[PDB]
Amino acid sequence: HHHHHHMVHITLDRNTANSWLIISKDRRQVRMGDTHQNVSDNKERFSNYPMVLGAQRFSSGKMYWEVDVTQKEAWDLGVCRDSVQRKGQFSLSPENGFWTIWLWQDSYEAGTSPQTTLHIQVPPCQIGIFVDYEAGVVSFYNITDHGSLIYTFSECVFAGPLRPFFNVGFNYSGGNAAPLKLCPL
Ligand SMILES: CC(=O)Nc1ccc(CN2CCOCC2)cc1
Repeated sequence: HHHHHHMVHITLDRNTANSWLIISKDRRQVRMGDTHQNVSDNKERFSNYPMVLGAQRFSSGKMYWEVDVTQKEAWDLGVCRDSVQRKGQFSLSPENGFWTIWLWQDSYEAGTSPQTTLHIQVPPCQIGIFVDYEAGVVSFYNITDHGSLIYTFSECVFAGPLRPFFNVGFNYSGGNAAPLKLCPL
């Protein structure tokens, strides 16, 4: 892929974060805290899962960013509609406004309904996410493996502005405390 030149500087939106998340001063790193992080509730916060959005909203053009997932056991990454459900239980699917991949229990899967098995030979330490708004495309790249394609959602029906989407995952195991980090351009 030669998508690097559509690179955008993503920052995390504290107001959307689940109340257990800890976001760094530069708004580029997020991890699961061991308790409630002493913030007020609001209608934006994801209540049920350790999720947060980027502050940027995209309604046109081509956008590319990279995320570090080093030593995590579980995470979700991709984009979502600005209008996605925040409260209660929901599944990650394009019908619910999400275009995502994840690691869970030693397998990688794309967030279709039902979910799709991914075939990755080199476990990624950094993921590239490419959005072409006009083409209706979301693609995922394995930066550890020289940029090899992971998955492409095509014929996407975005149906509104898009936000970068993150889930640090739970840490029931004690092996998933590590942060997600937005990588420098
Ligand atoms: C039964 C079943 O398939 N469970 C399941 C639930 C959630 C996800 C999505 N992500 C995975 C990474 O951790 C955060 C959540 C994937 C699988």
